[PDB]
Amino acid sequence: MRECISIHVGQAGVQIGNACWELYCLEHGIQPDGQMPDDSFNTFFSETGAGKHVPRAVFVDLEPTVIDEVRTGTYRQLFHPEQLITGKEDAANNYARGHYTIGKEIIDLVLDRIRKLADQCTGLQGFLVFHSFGGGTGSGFTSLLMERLSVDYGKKSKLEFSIYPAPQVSTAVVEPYNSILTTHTTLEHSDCAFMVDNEAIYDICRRNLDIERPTYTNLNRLIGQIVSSITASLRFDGALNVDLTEFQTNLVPYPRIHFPLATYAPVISAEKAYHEQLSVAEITNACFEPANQMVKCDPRHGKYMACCLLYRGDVVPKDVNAAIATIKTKRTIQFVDWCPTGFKVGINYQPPTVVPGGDLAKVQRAVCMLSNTTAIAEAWARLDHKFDLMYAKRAFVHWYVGEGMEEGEFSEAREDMAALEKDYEEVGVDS
Amino acid sequence: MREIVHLQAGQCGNQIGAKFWEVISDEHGIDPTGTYHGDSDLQLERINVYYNEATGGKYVPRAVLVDLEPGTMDSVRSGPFGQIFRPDNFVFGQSGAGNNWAKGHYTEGAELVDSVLDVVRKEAESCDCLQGFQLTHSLGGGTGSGMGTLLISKIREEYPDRIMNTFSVVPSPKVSDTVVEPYNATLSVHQLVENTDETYCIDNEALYDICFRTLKLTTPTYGDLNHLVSATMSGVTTCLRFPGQLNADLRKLAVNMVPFPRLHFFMPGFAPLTSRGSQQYRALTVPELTQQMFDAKNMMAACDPRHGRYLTVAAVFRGRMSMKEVDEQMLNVQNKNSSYFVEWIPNNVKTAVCDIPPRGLKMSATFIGNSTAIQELFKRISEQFTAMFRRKAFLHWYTGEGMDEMEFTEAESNMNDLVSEYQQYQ
Amino acid sequence: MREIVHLQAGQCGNQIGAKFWEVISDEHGIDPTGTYHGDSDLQLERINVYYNEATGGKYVPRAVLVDLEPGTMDSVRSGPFGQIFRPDNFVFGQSGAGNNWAKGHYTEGAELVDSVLDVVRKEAESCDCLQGFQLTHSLGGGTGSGMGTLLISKIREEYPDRIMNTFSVVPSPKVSDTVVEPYNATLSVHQLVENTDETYCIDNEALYDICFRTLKLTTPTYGDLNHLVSATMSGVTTCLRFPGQLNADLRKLAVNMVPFPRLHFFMPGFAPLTSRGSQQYRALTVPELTQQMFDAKNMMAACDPRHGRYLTVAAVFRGRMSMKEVDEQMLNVQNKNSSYFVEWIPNNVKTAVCDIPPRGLKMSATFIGNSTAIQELFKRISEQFTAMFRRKAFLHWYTGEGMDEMEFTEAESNMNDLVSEYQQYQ
Amino acid sequence: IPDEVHQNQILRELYLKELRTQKLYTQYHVNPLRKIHTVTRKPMSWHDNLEEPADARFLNLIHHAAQGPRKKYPETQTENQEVGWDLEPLINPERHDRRLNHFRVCSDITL
Ligand SMILES: Nc1nc2c(ncn2[C@@H]2O[C@H](COP(=O)(O)OP(=O)(O)OP(=O)(O)O)[C@@H](O)[C@H]2O)c(=O)[nH]1
Ligand SMILES: Nc1nc2c(ncn2[C@@H]2O[C@H](COP(=O)(O)OP(=O)(O)O)[C@@H](O)[C@H]2O)c(=O)[nH]1
Ligand SMILES: Nc1nc2c(ncn2[C@@H]2O[C@H](COP(=O)(O)OP(=O)(O)O)[C@@H](O)[C@H]2O)c(=O)[nH]1
Ligand SMILES: [Mg+2]
Repeated sequence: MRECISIHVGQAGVQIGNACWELYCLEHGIQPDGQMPDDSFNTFFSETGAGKHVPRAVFVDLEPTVIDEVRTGTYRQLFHPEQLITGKEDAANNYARGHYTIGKEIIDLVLDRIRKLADQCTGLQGFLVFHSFGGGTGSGFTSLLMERLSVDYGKKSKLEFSIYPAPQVSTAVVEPYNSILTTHTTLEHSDCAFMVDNEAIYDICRRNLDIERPTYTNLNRLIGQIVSSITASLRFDGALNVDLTEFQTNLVPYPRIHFPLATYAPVISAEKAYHEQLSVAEITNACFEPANQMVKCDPRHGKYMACCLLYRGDVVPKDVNAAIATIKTKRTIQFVDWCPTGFKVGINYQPPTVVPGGDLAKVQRAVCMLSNTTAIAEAWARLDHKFDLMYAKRAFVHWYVGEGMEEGEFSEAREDMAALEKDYEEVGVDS
Repeated sequence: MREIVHLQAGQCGNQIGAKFWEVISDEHGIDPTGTYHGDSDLQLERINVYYNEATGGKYVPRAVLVDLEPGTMDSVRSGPFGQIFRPDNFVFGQSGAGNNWAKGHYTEGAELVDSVLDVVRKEAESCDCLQGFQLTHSLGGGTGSGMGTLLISKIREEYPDRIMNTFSVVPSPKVSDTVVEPYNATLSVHQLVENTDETYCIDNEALYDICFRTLKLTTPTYGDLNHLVSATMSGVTTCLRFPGQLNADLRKLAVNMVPFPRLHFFMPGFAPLTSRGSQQYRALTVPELTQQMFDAKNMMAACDPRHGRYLTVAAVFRGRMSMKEVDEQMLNVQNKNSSYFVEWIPNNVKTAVCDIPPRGLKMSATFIGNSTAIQELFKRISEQFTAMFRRKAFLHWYTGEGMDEMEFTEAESNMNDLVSEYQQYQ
Repeated sequence: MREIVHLQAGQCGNQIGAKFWEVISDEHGIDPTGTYHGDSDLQLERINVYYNEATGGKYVPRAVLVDLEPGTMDSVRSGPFGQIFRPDNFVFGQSGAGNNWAKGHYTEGAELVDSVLDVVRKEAESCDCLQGFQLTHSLGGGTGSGMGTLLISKIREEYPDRIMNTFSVVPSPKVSDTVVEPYNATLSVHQLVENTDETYCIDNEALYDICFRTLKLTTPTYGDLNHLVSATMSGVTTCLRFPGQLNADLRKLAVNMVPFPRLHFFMPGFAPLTSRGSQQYRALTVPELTQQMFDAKNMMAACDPRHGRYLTVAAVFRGRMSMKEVDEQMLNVQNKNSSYFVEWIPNNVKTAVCDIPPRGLKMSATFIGNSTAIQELFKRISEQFTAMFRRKAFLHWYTGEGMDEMEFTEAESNMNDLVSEYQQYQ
Repeated sequence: IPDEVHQNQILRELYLKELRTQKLYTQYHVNPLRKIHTVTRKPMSWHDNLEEPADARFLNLIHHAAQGPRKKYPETQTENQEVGWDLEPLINPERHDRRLNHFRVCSDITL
């Protein structure tokens, strides 16, 4: 009766999706053929009369080299072949190419296939969209997809996982150019949107997980465990549950602010888990530590105005409220004066499961925190300076102009974003 | 799917391509007869990028050869890997140029252009979605430079929205094996700057520099030189054929390499070059790649970027590795040397990762770097051109064949504007 | 059921028809004695179209041979398959024309026509439902041209409701082996234009350069030239003898390429032929057949279609294939070459598919096209006729045998308005 | 205006030296393990429905190509195939136990 549709764009979204759907099949006991060797899978797996289950995810890309390994690997038979949309010529790290030139050739096919999936679901609970701020497919094609989706579907929740560009390291040179013209689109076409910095996970895996040499698979396992705690209340009953409509209302005070920070805890190896007792009061402390966020910004510079908690496993509501009380007594963490009770709590019974060859260990209680913070203006002011020094003498502007978009859209995004930076400054002033 | 059509111009391009076609046929497992003989299923699905399909499961390359002298065609055809190309792909002329730019561009360029255009259209129309072309030529002789400029200055107007790569052998001061080579170099670069997407500057002095200092080869013949050139020209476009954790097509490199349409001259580099004696002593590790590759000796251009500034940086890696160290080492070398990098582009480095290693190695690296140190080589060609032209050197070979004297002046005026354009970023 | 009476005229006709009957007998599996020796039963299903049943299980071709000199049929009967032919069908005179259209049409050929008509009437009646006749002759000599054109007019009034093919060998400006051949060509086409249904233009120039550049042979004897045109000779009537998906006989083709009664000239072509060095390196599929069909080097006439417009085109394919890509290849070449096709008729293609290819091959095609380019052969022989006739030269061999001087003017007037009508569609 | 009698011959020794240098294929019929096209046959035309044998080698290569990487290679080759490589459960999946393992169970009134 509840159903969610997954949307994965770009090479990062595909690789995240393969790691997510590995976790999902092992969590629900699904063989790679697609058949089990009691109805919690109805939100994610469509039902076939023969007994097979087909996921409700659409993998899209504009380069065949990423989708080819999906059609070749272990899960080649599990996925429906029409769900893996592949283009011919990629935008190649250009927002203008992915928005105005290339994306319109396959925008008919992906919007047709999303209608076939939405036909099978009686009641839609939300569209999960995985996307990257850096690459052209995750920036250009994603931008006009929501612009079409905002008028195609009216009020249906579209939850977002952004790949925010790194402040100090980089894959691309034009990645600040891509990561700005999408902010205009995601203001009025995104319901909620989480973000991530890559080197923060690099710091977490290096320091906490005792892995001195990780890969993108090791990051995608930690991202997938963040995803699963959100939908855990949808698929498993608890003492009190939380839905997609529930936590999206209690964390946005204004439509211009829908950018919170997620933080997972505990993250630990199987060696240190043998040493440390993991109580609920001890795992909730790791969500406030400045070294343990997944976001490369310190909330001590800012102040909290909305917080969401996702507890999973052997958890007791008394020790949750006891641990919430003692954090409120601590004066290191600060809250806004206009929101005295900024907490929201979710409880699930089932402990999180782990995959063989993974990084983490089996745990009996875990916590995910969704906290809105003023400190994302810190990272944006750092990135705003990087954008306009590049744009001071018109670097790389000939590539975007020649695709078909006019030259005024760059300054149009700048005077938009300067207003949003001023918006967050006046939210945090005390009354 | 995405296909690259290969061009060879002059004796230099033919010998470079002949070694290059030997390298990647061994990379894709192709015997001299043409039979696929492979040990992995991964070598076959991406073959159409460079090969065709024939009866009986043969593969022929998508290459066409341009030359004005058949004295190199018979050696190319009688080589160990000369039996694979189709005989119609060979194009030969009966009257050569004679190391003269004028012969291949004005008089004898008009007669041979129809045949090479006919064969390239007949093989490019078979592509379901053409990705781009590829050229190899030398600036030291008019056979590959007189034609190589006129073919480019025609096929752009035929195919405007395509990507064009060429490898230019820039003439050298100590490899000055031609009296009229400034005239060949300067008047080709004038045509090269306004009508090319991608250019690579390879120098024979720096090719001699590696074999004397690094490889310690006693007799480094031109086969060993083309081995070094094919090593970086195969590894630049690995992502078209082999998937990785972070793929990057040549279009994806190009859009981040040029911030302006005229800044398209780069300095390629290859990391894993070690002598026989030091191969046992050296270790293969991720910082070992970037240490050797950012060494100023390992370039194949005859100008050191220490005098200039790193404008934009790219690196394409090969092999299975954890790449936290890849991002760690690039940030370390960017922040340690804060004077060699331009201030108005932070995070100057492109990064690509390919899972499939080069044959016989765990790991490798390929470097593409744009800098203002190329204005050294342009001004050294310009000073030798203006030293010859003011006494009107070799005028009767050039003026009497059908051009005015003002074509030299506008070429110098354009090239002076090139040097002044590259100066403002330093 | 549906049968063709072959007719053979001239010394050139006897050479080309001997190779033709060797091709058909090899296609249907006939030994040099006459008895059927084959592996399939289907070769006997349609065998009465070209062969008459004799006693003892023997097959003889229903072809009539007319010649003026007995020295050529001695070579025909001394050929490899000369014993298959019926000795009654050989018709001969005691004195040849000597490359004279006047003597073969008015003086000598008026006596042999009584015997030739008697032989063809005793074979055109022995059947049940006659499809049509075919003539094979050349316009360069008066034996096959002076006799053939009068033989055409005699049959037309006898069997008006039939179809008649002719494979005329037109003269050439370069392989001009006869001084008076502009006189022979002009006087023949004046009598040929109004009394036939289909004409094919074969030139020796187009047969030479195909064996030279496309086929890469060294000794192009007349056997190889006759083998080339016998492929198109046999490929046009494949639907008559072999089952297929889209059968198209002679009259189904004729009603499509002939929009007006004075437009019945075609450009023959053959698709799957290639050199022995590039038989291996090439792949055999309908993109390669369609690409090889439409270039100017494959036409069997000395005309370039790029100087004119393709009026109507047709293609008959042989072998098992799929027809979706058959029409898609024709649709793509229709769309991309929009300037070369006339706009007053879209969908200019006629498509025929036969399931059975010729032996030694699995895939073949034949091209028949009506284009606007054939007039350049017409005006080349018109100016040569006008230059020779304005000096009143070589007329004592012609006006002394019963021809007045107005016949050349009437032939020229019929020649001029033919190309004047034909000009209006360019 | 070239000399045709010399163009003919410089084609002749060119073709002759091509014949001298030409080496034929060693008869190693290799085909891609990808998809190859068939033309489906006539239902009734008897020459399209004879009896012919079929190669078993391509059957074995097809059944080895339609396969997963775990039972293709003893050791993995690329980094993408790390996901889902090891699929065995370390403890048996006692999913029937409603005590330690809580699931959603549908009721009779929603259905
Ligand atoms: N957090 C995270 N980001 C990734 C990962 N893989 C790729 N990215 C991001 O993706 C960006 C580049 O885009 P790609 O994922 O390579 O591919 P793309 O998004 O389709 O862009 P194009 O290649 O131009 O089509 C980089 O800047 C990375 O930040 C990953 O595993 N984790
Ligand atoms: N890098 C490189 N340079 C070469 C090679 N062969 C010749 N050269 C240089 O090219 C110059 C002669 O080029 P040339 O053969 O006249 O070129 P062409 O006129 O286009 O045929 C000489 O000065 C050589 O130094 C080669 O294999 N590699
Ligand atoms: N295609 C082809 N042409 C031929 C052959 N034999 C002769 N010819 C041409 O026919 C011309 C001579 O024709 P001729 O025999 O005098 O015609 P006839 O007088 O009517 O018999 C020559 O110029 C040849 O080019 C042949 O076997 N094939
Ligand atoms: Mg991508």
